[PDB]
Amino acid sequence: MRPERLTVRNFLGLKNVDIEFQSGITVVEGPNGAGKSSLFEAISFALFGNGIRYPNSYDYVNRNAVDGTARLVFQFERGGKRYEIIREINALQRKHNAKLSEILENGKKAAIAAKPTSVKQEVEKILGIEHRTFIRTVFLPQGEIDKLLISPPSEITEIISDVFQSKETLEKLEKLLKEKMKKLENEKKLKEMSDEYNNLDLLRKYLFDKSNFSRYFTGRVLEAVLKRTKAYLDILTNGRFDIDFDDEKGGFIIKDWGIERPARGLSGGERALISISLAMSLAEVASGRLDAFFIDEGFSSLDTENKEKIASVLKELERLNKVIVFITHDREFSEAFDRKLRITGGVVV
Amino acid sequence: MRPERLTVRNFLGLKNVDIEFQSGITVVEGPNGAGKSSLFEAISFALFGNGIRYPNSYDYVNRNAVDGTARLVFQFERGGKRYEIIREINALQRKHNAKLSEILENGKKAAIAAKPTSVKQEVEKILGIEHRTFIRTVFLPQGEIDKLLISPPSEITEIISDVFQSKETLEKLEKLLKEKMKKLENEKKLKEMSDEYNNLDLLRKYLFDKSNFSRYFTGRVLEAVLKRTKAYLDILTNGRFDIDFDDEKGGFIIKDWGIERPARGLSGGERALISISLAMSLAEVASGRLDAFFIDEGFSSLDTENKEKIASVLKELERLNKVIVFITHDREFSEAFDRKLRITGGVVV
Amino acid sequence: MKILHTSDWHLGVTSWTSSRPVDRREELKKALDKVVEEAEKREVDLILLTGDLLHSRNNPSVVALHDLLDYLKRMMRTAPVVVLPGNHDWKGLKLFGNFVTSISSDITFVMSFEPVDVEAKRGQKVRILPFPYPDENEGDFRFFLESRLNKLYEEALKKEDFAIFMGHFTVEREIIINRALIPSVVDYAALGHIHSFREIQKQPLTIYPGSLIRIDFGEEADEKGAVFVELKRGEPPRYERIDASPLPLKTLYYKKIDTSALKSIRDFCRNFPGYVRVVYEEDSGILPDLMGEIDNLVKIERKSRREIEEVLRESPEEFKEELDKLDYFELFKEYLKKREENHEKLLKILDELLDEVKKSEA
Amino acid sequence: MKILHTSDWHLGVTSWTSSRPVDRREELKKALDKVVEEAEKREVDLILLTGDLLHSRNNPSVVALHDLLDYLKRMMRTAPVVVLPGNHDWKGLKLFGNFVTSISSDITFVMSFEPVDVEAKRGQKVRILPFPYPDESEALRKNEGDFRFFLESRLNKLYEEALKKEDFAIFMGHFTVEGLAGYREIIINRALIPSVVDYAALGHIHSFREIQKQPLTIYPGSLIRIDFGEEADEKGAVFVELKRGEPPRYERIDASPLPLKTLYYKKIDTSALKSIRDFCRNFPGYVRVVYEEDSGILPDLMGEIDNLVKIERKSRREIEEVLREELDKLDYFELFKEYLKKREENHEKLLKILDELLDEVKKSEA
Repeated sequence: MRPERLTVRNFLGLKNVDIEFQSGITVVEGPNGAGKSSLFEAISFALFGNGIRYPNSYDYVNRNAVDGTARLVFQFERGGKRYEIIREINALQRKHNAKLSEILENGKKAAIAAKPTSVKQEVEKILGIEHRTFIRTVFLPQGEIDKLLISPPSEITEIISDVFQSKETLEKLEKLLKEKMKKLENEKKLKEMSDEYNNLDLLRKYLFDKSNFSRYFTGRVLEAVLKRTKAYLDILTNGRFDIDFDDEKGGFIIKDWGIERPARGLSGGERALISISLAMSLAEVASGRLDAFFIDEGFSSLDTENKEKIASVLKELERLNKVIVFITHDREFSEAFDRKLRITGGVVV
Repeated sequence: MRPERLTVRNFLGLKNVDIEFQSGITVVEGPNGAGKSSLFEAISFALFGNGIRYPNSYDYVNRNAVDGTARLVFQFERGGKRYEIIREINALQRKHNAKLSEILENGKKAAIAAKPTSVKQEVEKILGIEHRTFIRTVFLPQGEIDKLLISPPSEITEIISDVFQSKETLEKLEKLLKEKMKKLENEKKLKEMSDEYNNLDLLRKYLFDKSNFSRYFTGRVLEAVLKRTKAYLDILTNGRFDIDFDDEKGGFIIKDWGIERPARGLSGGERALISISLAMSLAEVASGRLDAFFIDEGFSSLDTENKEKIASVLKELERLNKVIVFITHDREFSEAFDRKLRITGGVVV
Repeated sequence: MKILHTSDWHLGVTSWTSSRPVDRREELKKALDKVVEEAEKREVDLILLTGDLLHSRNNPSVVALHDLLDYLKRMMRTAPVVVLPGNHDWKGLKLFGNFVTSISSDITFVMSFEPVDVEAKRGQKVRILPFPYPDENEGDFRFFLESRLNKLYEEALKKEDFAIFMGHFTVEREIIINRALIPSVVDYAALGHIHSFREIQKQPLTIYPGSLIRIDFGEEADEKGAVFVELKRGEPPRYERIDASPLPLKTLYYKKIDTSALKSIRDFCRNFPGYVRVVYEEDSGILPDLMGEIDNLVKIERKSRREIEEVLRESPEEFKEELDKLDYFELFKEYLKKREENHEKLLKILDELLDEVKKSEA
Repeated sequence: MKILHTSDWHLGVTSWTSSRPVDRREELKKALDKVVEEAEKREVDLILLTGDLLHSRNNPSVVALHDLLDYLKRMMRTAPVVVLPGNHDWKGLKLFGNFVTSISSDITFVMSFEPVDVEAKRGQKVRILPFPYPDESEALRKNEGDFRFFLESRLNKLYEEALKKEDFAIFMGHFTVEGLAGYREIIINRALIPSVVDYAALGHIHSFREIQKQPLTIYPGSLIRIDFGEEADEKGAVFVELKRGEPPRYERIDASPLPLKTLYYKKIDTSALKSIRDFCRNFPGYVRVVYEEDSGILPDLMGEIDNLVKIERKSRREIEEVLREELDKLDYFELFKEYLKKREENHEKLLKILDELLDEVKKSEA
């Protein structure tokens, strides 16, 4: 979606921040351990209700404020009609409130959900993105992005696996199906049992085998992700880079001017642009078009001189018009982005 | 002829002059009334013994010297063999001497005549030029030359008449012939008388009729003088001026570059060159080729500025190689001729 | 009758003299060769020449003239050629051409707005309607041009078999001409003076054949070659395009020349048969002598971010548009249903297993 | 067969550019016209062009080229023309001519020492023995030995190829025959020219000159008087006629181009001025006045007299160089005797009586 506004108070890592997302690419930075990582957590908790750091909702209250509630509002366009959501949560009171009021053209908010459980259902119903997927989509951790790029084919099919579906759910379906077969094998009626066993066991085998469904599913990403990755590498690179995928080779084989080339050979800013592009392509082929992205700096030890160069080459992302915000930790990356946002000591300076 | 030397002493207008003629034009000038006009008279006298100014030989003695003789020698080439003549004449003594001694290759003079009457006969026998013609030939008076040029046809035929023959002789032949006829008319024998009358009277008429012979003679002047005049106007004018004569129009037709033009239109130096050329042509058609000429300045009142210009244009006459001497009276004409000869007070300075 | 038409040639044209001079003559001959060879193999009846046949219109090199006359002969060997030289071309080429016209039937230089009646290889009576650059004040010029068209029209109607219009101008100093102004009664309108091929209209069939070699990078995306038109009485005009095969061009665009950029340029130029031009925006050195090293790197420029985006054009297909997002199981639901005779049943037991796991989770 | 031979034209030649520029083109066309017209009326079989057809060999004007090709066509309309261009190398003109040669029978540019076999209007088989200026560079070292030996070698070659003729064999050459007034040039001995040729058409010399009668060698010369150095020349082409049974015969066709006249003066003065004015006013051609002694200051005759192209100053020595007797004396009495001898039946009868009268006047005087 397009995050327009996000007023956070006493949310973990934050005390009182007021952010207004604007067209282009913003970059938030502050003293390590506060504001930067925590700010996004807040946005992902305003939608459904479950962040990504803690399981229990109440744990998301700032340590600096005890017995105090944490309020956070959030406006966001999605489908041509902007919505607004404000949840509050107090550890002491043991009570959590919320409300998904949509903002009308008239300027008056309309009710859609009262309980936090209702706001979750409604939000997930908007653009068919469950919290599980949302966490693995709009938030792109630089470390995992760059890794996906120069990843092997086996580790790649894995990445694609645990982004469209929970590994746990698959294992549970596994065990349940195996249990049903054990039940059948142990036990007119006998013919119906043999029909059920064979049919349930066959489906099992179809879903279970990596060679078939698992193989096809991976294709969608290569046939869909690449399809879209190419377009990104064109609008950002002026038709210079064009990548594809191949098992025979390492995996994501990348071509520069029709000529393939090792991804390690590329400069940092190229690894970044190309990697981020593929990443948004995967994120979007899984969750539809996205109008925003959160990327945090990875600060690989040998990546410092590049930090200033990478900043210049990534600036091309602004051409996509998406709301792209960087969650950098180092000042050198933070500097070369006209639009800056520093968060010191929980507050914004 | 080619006068080489002329030593005059006590000859009228002169006291003691020694002249040595040289190739090209020669100009002699001095105080008016002496040397200039008289010098030439002397040269005419040395040959024949008559001169021009006076009839009686003795009158040619200088006034400044009385009871004294006048001696004059004269060398002159004529026919490839140079001659020398020295006459002396004393008024008091009443005796005149002469001698025509020819100069040999050896350097020794040979006798040809002793008496002045003998030297005259011998000289006239050389180149068949009688004193009568010589006076009207080698001596060209500028006044008469220029006049002959722009002369009418009647006055022209006259000029040609009294240059090839004495008018007096013609008149005398006239009267004698008329007397014979009167004799016959007044008086076998009668038949012989009638035959003589008719025949003598017819010849008479042939001579007399200006209509017939006198006319043909005039033709001789046209056919031959022009013939030679053209050549002179070519060697001196570089083929610029051509002269022909037509009786009806009046004067001598003059053409400049094939285009006729009034002679009055020409500059002084052109009138001079053209006129002198025609003059030498007449003089030579009457007396054969001449290797010398005497011309004296006419000093027409309006001719002064021209005097200096005419001098420059007449200098072309030097190209003929003839011994041409000018007897100028004014200094301006005298100056622009490299070769000068001044005669002051009878002597040469 | 069959007609092979070739646009401007630009013989003896030296490309990129400001950066790295390249003698196109070799390439230009090879393309002409291929074109002429196609004309012979196709046994055309008439050959048309228009536009700038010589590159230099004020001082053609001797060799350039040699080549022109050379190919004029090769051309005539196959079929009668008609040349319409534009006024831009040098004058001794007009007096010359006129002289040859008179001593031959296999060639004809049209150089006046007055029509000429040529005769094709197979004897077809073609009438040429010429409209060259008016040789030897703007409102009267347009009036003058419009009048000539009225003239060409009247003279076009009086045709015998075919009537081909030939023109040297720029379809709407240059001469602008409205398409409507061109005679409609002509069987074909051969134009020239434009490097890039452009089929103006189909009635009457108006074509710019364009050059046979990419003269500059402003036309790296062009197909180069002649056009083989075919006029028949009973049926409408039809025309193919003959590909020249001339060396290709490629522009490499960079944000800034750096160690990576350099390697990219080197790697590309090394495997590229044509000529390369690198363009960049951000200041980048201090650049090494690429031309000195890379012998086929003809030009290095610096387009502004505004200009590099304008010239690039738009390629928005399959972008910024909605993408069919598919979930893992609904794709499973789909893969199974397509790949088995009876799916509905497996589909039903699946949703039941899903319901069972969902419930046993909350 | 009948042949019209023409010598260098100098098309688009501007005369006297240093004093008063005159565009000869008009006049030059009129002469060419008269020449071509005579060629047609005479129904010639072959037309030969040699020498300098274009005035400027490094940069011919467009018009000059236009005129040349114009008359080349008019020429071909009457009979096949063969052009031998000499020492001329502009804009690959030689290249032009070569191209047309190949596409036509009515014209043939010979531009190599190698013989070519043309064919006349009436079908006569003419073999051209060419000898142009030489292409490429011989070099300084080869000219003294290479240059004469090379020329000799060419002639030996043309000879051998001349013997192998069919009907007629015409030699064509662009050079200066040794023994002329001299006006780098190529000197060639007359003996060196092939004797077996039926005619040797030369060029490159403004003034007409019949070198020899065997083989008939001719310089036609220009059609207009290009400068005053040729005011005494007749200008025009030459119409030669070769037959098998009989020896060559040739007329001269008078072009009749404007005439020139040099007026020579000793000094320009009031009379001179009137003379110049009077002459130029009645002279259809161009005039040059030359003088020696200075008459300056001089009036602007050129500004007044529009046909006074040049005013020069030749030394008395030079004016005489460029410009390239006893007289009988007769006495009056002799002329008289002569007259009485032709204008009457019997002369002597009158002379006897006349001598008696002369004797009587002589005696009665001394």
